[PDB]
Amino acid sequence: GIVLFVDFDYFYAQVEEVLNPSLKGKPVVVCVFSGRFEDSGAVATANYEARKFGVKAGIPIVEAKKILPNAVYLPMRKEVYQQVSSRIMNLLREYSEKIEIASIDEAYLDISDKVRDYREAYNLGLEIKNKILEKEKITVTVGISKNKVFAKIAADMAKPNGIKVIDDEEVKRLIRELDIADVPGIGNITAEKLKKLGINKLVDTLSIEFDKLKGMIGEAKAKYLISLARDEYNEPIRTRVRKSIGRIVTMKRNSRNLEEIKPYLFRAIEESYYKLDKRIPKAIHVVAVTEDLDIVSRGRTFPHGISKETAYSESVKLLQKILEEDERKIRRIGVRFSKFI
DNA sequence: TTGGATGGTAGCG
DNA sequence: TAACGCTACCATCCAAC
Ligand SMILES: Cc1cn([C@H]2C[C@H](O)[C@@H](COP(=O)(O)OP(=O)(O)OP(=O)(O)O)O2)c(=O)[nH]c1=O
Ligand SMILES: *Nc1ccc2c(c1)Cc1ccccc1-2
Ligand SMILES: [Ca+2]
Ligand SMILES: [Ca+2]
Ligand SMILES: [Ca+2]
Repeated sequence: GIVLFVDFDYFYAQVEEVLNPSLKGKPVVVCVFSGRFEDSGAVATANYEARKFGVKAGIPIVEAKKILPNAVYLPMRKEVYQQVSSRIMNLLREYSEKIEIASIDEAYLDISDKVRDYREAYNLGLEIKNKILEKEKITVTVGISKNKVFAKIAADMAKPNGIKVIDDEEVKRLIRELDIADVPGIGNITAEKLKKLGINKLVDTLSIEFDKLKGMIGEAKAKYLISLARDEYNEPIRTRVRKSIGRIVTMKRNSRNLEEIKPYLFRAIEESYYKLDKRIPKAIHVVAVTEDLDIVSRGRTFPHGISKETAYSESVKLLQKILEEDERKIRRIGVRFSKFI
């Protein structure tokens, strides 16, 4: 098994640098402005120059400006980045039929049948890198290993503009030495739970009672980690199929007034159905985020597809359920469609 | 006894 | 002050039997 993973470098900010080369080598921050007030919202990403000052994905814009006033702050232009991504993903298709688009800027290629060994794999990764740079002026990082997880870890190690093979011997080192927090799928919550069991490395999972690990992190995560630690993870590269399409918005003022919330809702519905394009959903979920940032959702599943017109009145009822079942005011309202025909 | 629907949690792009 | 889009999983719980 040989897996090649491509991960585009500081993607949104890098596109902005291609579009405006005067930006290169200076801090750039790409921002999701929420509408509420001036500079309200969060950072989507930033180039490496900006990151040296602590500006990264997810922090409040106002906060980024306290540590880095000097940078270029740009609004996130999602459609534009998606156009570049779509073009890159079509280039990568030329290297293997077995490809899994993981996100806007990640793809896994199964090249087990295209190359004989890691040496040939490395050469392919360089060809891929060079072709993307020539055709799109975009640098990417390539990770190569025996399965998807270690391929992704290899890319993390070589970021930005890198290429790294993690061979059989280094897989063994990583099982022994990689902080378990650095394994894909392990965030703060799981990592903290792991520390309480004395688990700091993948290898620590081998010598714990399976039922004890399961009771702390659940069956799926327990099985995942043990499989990796046993050097047995071998999940196939497969075509991802979109399962849900949804849209969420921050309202100008927090509200409990149905007639005030409704236009925001209807807007999210129109935006979702537009993206759905020929796909027909059998389920609808409305989500509200209250003043104190709690999340509430109400949904309904039908035995048949939901027309755009039906989605309107169905979403209203779901919002009314939330408003009857939660007395707090609402700050954000969203809708999502799923269970496609 | 069991299995889709339900709403929530965790991770992450 | 704290975006927003998506997958996977988890507990729980009610109607089929
Ligand atoms: C992590 C993250 C990414 N994104 C978007 C912007 C990123 O450019 C894009 C890809 O995410 P990443 O691959 O996580 O980040 P990146 O490409 O900007 O930086 P890196 O060099 O470290 O790989 O997804 C968000 O909108 N919100 C987020 O919280
Ligand atoms: N980004 C994003 C957009 C819409 C929705 C979420 C995330 C979660 C959720 C839950 C229910 C309805 C809509 C959404
Ligand atoms: Ca990236
Ligand atoms: Ca990525
Ligand atoms: Ca982590």
